Amino acid sequence: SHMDPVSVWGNTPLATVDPEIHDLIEKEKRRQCRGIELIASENFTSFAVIEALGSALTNKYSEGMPGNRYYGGNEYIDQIENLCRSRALQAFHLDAQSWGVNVQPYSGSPANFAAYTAVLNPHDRIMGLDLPSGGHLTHGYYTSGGKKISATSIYFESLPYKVNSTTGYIDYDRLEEKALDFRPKLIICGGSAYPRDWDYKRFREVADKCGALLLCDMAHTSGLVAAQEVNSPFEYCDIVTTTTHKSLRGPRAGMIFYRKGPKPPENAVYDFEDKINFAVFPSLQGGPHNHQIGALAVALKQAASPGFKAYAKQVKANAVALGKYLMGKGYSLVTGGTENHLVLWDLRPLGLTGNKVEKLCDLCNITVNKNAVFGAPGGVRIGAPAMTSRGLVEKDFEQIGEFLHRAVTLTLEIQKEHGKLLKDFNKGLVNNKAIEDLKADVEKFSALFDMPGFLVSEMKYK
Amino acid sequence: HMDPVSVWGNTPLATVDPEIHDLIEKEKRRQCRGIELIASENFTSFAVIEALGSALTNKYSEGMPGNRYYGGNEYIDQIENLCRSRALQAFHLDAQSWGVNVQPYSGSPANFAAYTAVLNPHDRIMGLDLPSGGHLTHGYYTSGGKKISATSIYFESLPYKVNSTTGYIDYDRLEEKALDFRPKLIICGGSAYPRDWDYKRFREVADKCGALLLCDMAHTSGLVAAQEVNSPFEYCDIVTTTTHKSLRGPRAGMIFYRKGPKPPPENAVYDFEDKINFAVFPSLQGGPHNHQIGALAVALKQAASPGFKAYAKQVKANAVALGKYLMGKGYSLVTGGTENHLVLWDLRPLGLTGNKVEKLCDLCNITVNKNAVFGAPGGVRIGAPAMTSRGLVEKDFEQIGEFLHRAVTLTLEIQKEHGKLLKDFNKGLVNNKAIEDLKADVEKFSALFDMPGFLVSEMKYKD
Amino acid sequence: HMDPVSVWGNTPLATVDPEIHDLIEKEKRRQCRGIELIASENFTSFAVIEALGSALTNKYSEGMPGNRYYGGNEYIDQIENLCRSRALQAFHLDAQSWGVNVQPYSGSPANFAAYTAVLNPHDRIMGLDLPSGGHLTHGYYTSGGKKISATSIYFESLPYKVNSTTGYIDYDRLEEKALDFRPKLIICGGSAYPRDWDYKRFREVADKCGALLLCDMAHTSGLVAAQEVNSPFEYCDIVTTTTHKSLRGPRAGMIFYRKGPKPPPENAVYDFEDKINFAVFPSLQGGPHNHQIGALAVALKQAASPGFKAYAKQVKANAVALGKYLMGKGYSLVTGGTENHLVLWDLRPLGLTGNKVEKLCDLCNITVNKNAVFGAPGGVRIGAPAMTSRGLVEKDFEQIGEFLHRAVTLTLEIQKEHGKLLKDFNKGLVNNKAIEDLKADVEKFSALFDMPGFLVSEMKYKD
Amino acid sequence: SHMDPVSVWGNTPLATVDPEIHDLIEKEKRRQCRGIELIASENFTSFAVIEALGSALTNKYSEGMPGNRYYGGNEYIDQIENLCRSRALQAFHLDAQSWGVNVQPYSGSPANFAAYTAVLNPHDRIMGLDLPSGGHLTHGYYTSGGKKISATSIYFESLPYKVNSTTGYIDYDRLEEKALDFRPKLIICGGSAYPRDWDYKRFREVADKCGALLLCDMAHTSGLVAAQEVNSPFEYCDIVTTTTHKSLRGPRAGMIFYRKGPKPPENAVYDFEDKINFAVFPSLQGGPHNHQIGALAVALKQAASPGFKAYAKQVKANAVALGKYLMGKGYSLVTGGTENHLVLWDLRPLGLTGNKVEKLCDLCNITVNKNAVFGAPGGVRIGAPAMTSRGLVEKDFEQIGEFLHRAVTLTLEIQKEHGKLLKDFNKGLVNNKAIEDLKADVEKFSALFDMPGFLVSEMKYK
Ligand SMILES: Cc1ncc(COP(=O)(O)O)c(CNCC(=O)O)c1O
Ligand SMILES: Cc1ncc(COP(=O)(O)O)c(CNCC(=O)O)c1O
Ligand SMILES: Cc1ncc(COP(=O)(O)O)c(CNCC(=O)O)c1O
Ligand SMILES: Cc1ncc(COP(=O)(O)O)c(CNCC(=O)O)c1O
Repeated sequence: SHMDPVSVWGNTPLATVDPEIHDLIEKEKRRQCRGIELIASENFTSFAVIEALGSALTNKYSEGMPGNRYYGGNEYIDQIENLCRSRALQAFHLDAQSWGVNVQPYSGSPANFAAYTAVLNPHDRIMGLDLPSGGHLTHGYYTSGGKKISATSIYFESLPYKVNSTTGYIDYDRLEEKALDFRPKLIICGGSAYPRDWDYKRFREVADKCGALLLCDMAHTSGLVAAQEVNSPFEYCDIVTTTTHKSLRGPRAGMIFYRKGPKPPENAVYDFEDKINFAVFPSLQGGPHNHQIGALAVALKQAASPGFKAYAKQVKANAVALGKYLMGKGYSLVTGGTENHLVLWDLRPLGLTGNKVEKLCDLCNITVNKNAVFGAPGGVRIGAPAMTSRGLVEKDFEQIGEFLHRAVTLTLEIQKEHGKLLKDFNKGLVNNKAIEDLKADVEKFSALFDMPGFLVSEMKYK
Repeated sequence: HMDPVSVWGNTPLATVDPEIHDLIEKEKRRQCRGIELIASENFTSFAVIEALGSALTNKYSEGMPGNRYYGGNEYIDQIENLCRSRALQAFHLDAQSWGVNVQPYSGSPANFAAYTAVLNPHDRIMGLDLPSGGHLTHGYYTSGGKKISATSIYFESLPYKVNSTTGYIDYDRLEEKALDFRPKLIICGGSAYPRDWDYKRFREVADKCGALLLCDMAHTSGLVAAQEVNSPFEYCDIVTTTTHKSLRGPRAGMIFYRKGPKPPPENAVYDFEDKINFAVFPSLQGGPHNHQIGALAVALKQAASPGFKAYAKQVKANAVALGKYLMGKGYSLVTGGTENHLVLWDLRPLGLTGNKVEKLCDLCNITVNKNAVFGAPGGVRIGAPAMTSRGLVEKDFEQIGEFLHRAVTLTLEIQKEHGKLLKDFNKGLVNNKAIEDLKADVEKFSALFDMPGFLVSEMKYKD
Repeated sequence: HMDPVSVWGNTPLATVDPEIHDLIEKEKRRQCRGIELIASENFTSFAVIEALGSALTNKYSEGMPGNRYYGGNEYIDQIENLCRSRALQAFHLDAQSWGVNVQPYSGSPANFAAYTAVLNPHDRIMGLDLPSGGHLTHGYYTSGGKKISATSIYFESLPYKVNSTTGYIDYDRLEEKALDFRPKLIICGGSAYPRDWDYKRFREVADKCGALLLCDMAHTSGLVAAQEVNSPFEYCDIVTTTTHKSLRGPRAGMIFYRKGPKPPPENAVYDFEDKINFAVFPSLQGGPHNHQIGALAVALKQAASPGFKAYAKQVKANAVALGKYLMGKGYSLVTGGTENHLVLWDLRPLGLTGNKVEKLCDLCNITVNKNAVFGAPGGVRIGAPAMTSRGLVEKDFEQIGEFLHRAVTLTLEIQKEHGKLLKDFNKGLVNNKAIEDLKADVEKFSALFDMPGFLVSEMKYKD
Repeated sequence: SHMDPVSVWGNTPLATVDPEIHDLIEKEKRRQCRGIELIASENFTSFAVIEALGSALTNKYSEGMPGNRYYGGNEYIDQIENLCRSRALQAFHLDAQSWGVNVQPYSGSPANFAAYTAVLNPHDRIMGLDLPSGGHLTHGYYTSGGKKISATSIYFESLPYKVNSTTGYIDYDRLEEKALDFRPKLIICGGSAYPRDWDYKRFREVADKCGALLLCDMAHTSGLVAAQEVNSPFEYCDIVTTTTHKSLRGPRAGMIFYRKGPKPPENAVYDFEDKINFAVFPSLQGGPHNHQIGALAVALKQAASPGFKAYAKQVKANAVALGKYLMGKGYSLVTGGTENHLVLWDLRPLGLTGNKVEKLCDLCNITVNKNAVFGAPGGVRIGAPAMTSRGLVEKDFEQIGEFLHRAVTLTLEIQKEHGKLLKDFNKGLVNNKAIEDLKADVEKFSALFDMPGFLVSEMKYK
């Protein structure tokens, strides 16, 4: 036989090497810019971030840390990771004498589990926001039947705290009481579907009374934190973890911030740095994904610009404006508003489940996600970061609410005519002219705005 | 006021971030103007890189194709389904007997997800000892008892070793340890083992002691796909792998698992699929990195080509030719040869440590890595995949051996002139004309070959 | 030369070891010349003591009757079989529905053996909080998170509490915690709880959350045998107990477990017997203490007599009469009374701590113990079994309350005169004529009654 | 109704209160003095020990330690426990500045598990002598199938070391190699059926090379240790646990010895005392069994007498003399002799199992126990302490060997005539005149010697 020439296999563009995958990426590109993307955890990152993500940085193995690698060839990888770490501190206004950061986690879930491994022993106790109350899997999750779902609940001992059953706010009194009975070694704040800000000072007061470490998972609001538009968890938390692909508008990666230097009121100093770095490598991960680190460095510089602070301001205002429109139609929002990037829409007063609204919205190129509410999820979660990154403002998000209003009206019209069971409901989705009209208006409205990451003019499917 | 989308979102990297753009360009030159001999490294294709840097990074798709948590996944599902079916085809697996999860972020997440699926916390694991060629994720604790690897933190690990004299895996001591220790899981595969694995013997040991058998084929997965080494799928219950080494894809992981009827209690069937998929999500990971999955799908298509089988053949032949050249100069290789992509070079007969040779080689743009040998590591590990991907053949790898020979000769001259201690050795690296002469010859030799992934002609830093 | 058997082996203790003989004689006088109010203490019979000190201590008999590891157990087997059948008869249990293991060395080994039988390491357990009246073996960790009890070291425990105002068990907060925490095992029973237990409600909570239900009836086992309190066998899967408290036997433990068909998946039967017996031996214990088993068999026969049911009735009536007397003086009892063998005396309304009252009472040969109350413990626990075994009735226990009243009065006089701090309090104990006067009145009152276990007439230290 | 008077229920002798149990104790008393007791773990303790064991000390609750109890009334209990501890140190020639002891363990298995809990965390690694090689359950045991039997193997991670497959001695080279692969936190020496002395110095050399603590379980030879007739484990071990009812000839209890004071070649001191005491109480046990502690104090004083050192010398000589007689008949002993209180008799060369010899011996009032040998146990374990306590010397133990020789001859005669299967073998035990003749000669021989603990003249069944 004969080996392929480098020019054939190694330099030929994707559109020629693999038409199938190229065609599917092009279809996904159109889907992203011809619908309304309301997944609260999604964003549209920049072309610059994407160019660093798709680069020769993927070829380099660089196990270890800058200045203490396991092998050579890391002269420029070290500068990239050092730039990424220093830019990570600048984006969140942290002094390098009081804070450090590890930028090697592959994603948010590796970042959280590495933080747990660093400061906790197996079976140590952890408290996190309950999933039906707005928490995340990695904060601990086991079912009513006792089945341990999350790895946090498998390798550690978790116990959730809940929001108030009626107001929807975090019950800080019941949080403190459970923390005193349970005595966790680590308390986690932050969540995935909580529509209000966090009282980190009260969390610090509870952690000090029970003797726990305080960690904040700011994955969802990290972009708002960098722009100083929400409460800063660094004022009170020992460790802060985050994703970088949500409101921060970067690549899919994770970071772990940790305190260093003198402790607040012997002459004790913090002992997190070595534990956190060792937990990431050599304990849990292998070689870093340097293409993610380089792309993250780009995203962190953009997050420090004045234009980004205006983006975070706009995300909050769009979420509020959208929430005001929905409540003006009589709809119920958890806590009756929002202070961040998302709204949590209670659908139980309409006799609807999140599944039905999400399915019909998806048929209209409106991507939301069903989400549990306090108490077959009875709500949908709606986020503003992604569509705001396309340039939408308050008036545009009121139009989104109008589309959502039309979609729920069609959901109720279908349910009233065919039935409450899924098999009955599905009958109304086949050959529905009103759905096809709603999708047409979404598509035309979505095409009105720009799209970052790629050029619509160069798209395959226009 | 918000920035216009065209300004922040569509502007090329070279304008948005000159600092990072310049550093990527410098790393591009380093990759194509030196000799890359890290056995775990490769140079992937531009096609893989174009899929890696694409709008697929924007999509959240928690769950599995056909079983997602939310919508918008019409095209993501087809990409992951294509990736899974191409993974089975690339390794010649029947879909009724094998399944695969392609969501692991990397190789270490892939191994820990497999452990979580089939093991309870503190269950016992046996893996190849690190000084014998093993990997961290197979278990590692220090002399003091400090648990380094997460495998040794959340599970109970015990290593097995190569034969103290031959350097081959001691299958007799493996079986003896397996019966004393009674592991629930035995791991085969390694990072610096220069021979093939007897998976049939591992199955005999696993059946005698009652353990599951997992193979971590990360390093030789490309050779396995091309059927140039023994296939672990013939005997192992689970096969994990990276996709960025000899497979020449993006940085990702996969978990292969058996399906269907068991081989001779009743008509029992395998029970791995649901446990493995659940362990990846929702247990350990969050949303998959769909840009990795799409790039992996491209890599798996390329791995099924006739050109890739010829590449795997060439990697093996280059490793032999390099090893044959080194032994002709009197140097010592562990097991006295190789049957895969790498050679393990024993430096103790020369009175050298792996640290010194690696440091001087790096000053000449020759990237190797110090590596423990059976027993301050006394060896260096050298791999053929990366330079073979640039088009080098046997004669070119014999010149690489000449460069290595020159480097070790300079290392001994420094040690004889300044001393055996590292601080003494460093004195010989300051303003060394012979090192700078070797660096110049490496650069000129490296510039002779093509480079996948990007165009050398469009590089920022020329010559 | 070896000593003759008659010299070392047959000589009485009074000659072999005068030092220890003298100390036992002094302890004999202390036991019958003071007021013993430790709720967990009793005075067992001479018959029990004769079996306890017998040649049964010489026999090794690892295993179970009819399933031993070696021979010579013809008579040991009959003794253990008698002990087991008498254990079921004493608590009115059908042998087809209940079994019992009588080999635990004490109560704490009995509880930990039950945990080992039905739980895996780190499984979750709920037990009565120590400040609410619980016991160490039900789980205990400090404010700092330090795991004190072995139950909290090898398992994951979480306490439930009494109502903050009434002092009764908060069954609503119990169920709420059981659903959040999801324990595999819920423990009922306690050491200082002055009311009866609603085992039916515990069964409803255990069934709703999916837990096993165990009762530790150590303190009230004598009252249970005489059917003077609620029976935990009606609702619990497992019942553990000591045998030296209200049961008035030797220091040993037992584990009762359900057998036979389950109450309404299929025709399921209980699976406790083999797990519990295996947990005791060979898992946790070695050879049983057959002298304890023989003495226990004697105690269980005595516990089945009509005289024992009258003793249990009297213990309850004495506790009420003592508590009624204390409340007539204005003192505060937790839950304002009792339904069992003890009273829990709240001293915080008097501005006193349990430590001070216990110290002054001990100087007067009145043995109580400081005990936490809901919330430097602010209470003392007082029990009726021991003094009731000496023949005291209600009028005699009202005199005991008068002694306690005098003791607390002296405690307050010292605190008012010297101070609230412990170092201040100690100043009032030096050469206190009122304390010495109270001690004299306790001695004269204590000498009025008989004493089981030994003959007061043959004591070494008379008067 | 009416309560029983104290004189009736509380002062009446056992023979009247419970004739059934009294009759069974009397039958057990005769069985003990009219047969040959060769269970290596059994002894006959003194009447003085028994009088302290059966005393009013059983009525006292005394949770805690002397000088730091939880409640009052402990003036005399404290003196008894303090006497017991100081006598424990004297019996083993320990300086109180270098060694402490806790005398509260209920038995040997509680003593070992309390020591493990004190110095180890759950799932820490332990190495102990394999059961087929002469080890004990509490040192760790899991089956070939992987079933975890011992609580040591359930709550900790155990791995056994073995004797040499041919010589029967401990393989110290393979011990060191396994310790270096496995890296235990605790190494246990001592065993239940090992017929030779221990090289504690080599055990210390292995423990120091791998970084482990060294514990000796001297339960079986504790009497020989007190009399300084075998190697002392205190010279090299960090912790020493023991029972008190075997060769020490005391009550059924346990003790934990631990090092204190300056360490051997900073100015570090030992940290065992607080950990060991806390593990016993409040961690694992409740109130001490003060009747056991008082009886133990008596036994420890007797163990310090010159008569006891002569007893330990005689136990060793009786075991050797018995072993010499058996080997003179062609029988096989593990390691071909003994250096302590027992012999391990290999029955496989005779085509016999331990079950058959033990069953036939038991029918002749000869109590041995089947015991695994290196490799359906193929051996029997025979001990000298109990019969030596009755005054038997070398000539008497050669008569025991003659009885054992006759018993095995009858076992082979039965097996040759009826078969190797248990059902075949049992046929030869029914109405066997030779067995009844052997039992008659054992009974007459056993009646020739005295019996401690009780007066044969006062027995019920003579
Ligand atoms: C055999 C093996 N398995 C798993 C991994 C982990 O892969 P990730 O870095 O993607 O987590 C490695 C990395 N081996 C790196 C080397 O030999 O240089 C490996 O060699
Ligand atoms: C608060 C939080 N933390 C961690 C993660 C995990 O991130 P990765 O998927 O990169 O592992 C998520 C994902 N949240 C997904 C969602 O809300 O839709 C999250 O919401
Ligand atoms: C060495 C050793 N250690 C501890 C124990 C346990 O002692 P207790 O039974 O008191 O728990 C034994 C019992 N050995 C019993 C035998 O060899 O027959 C033992 O032999
Ligand atoms: C309810 C309960 N359970 C178990 C135990 C332990 O029993 P042992 O001491 O035999 O291990 C106790 C001791 N309670 C002691 C007291 O209340 O004073 C107890 O009160």
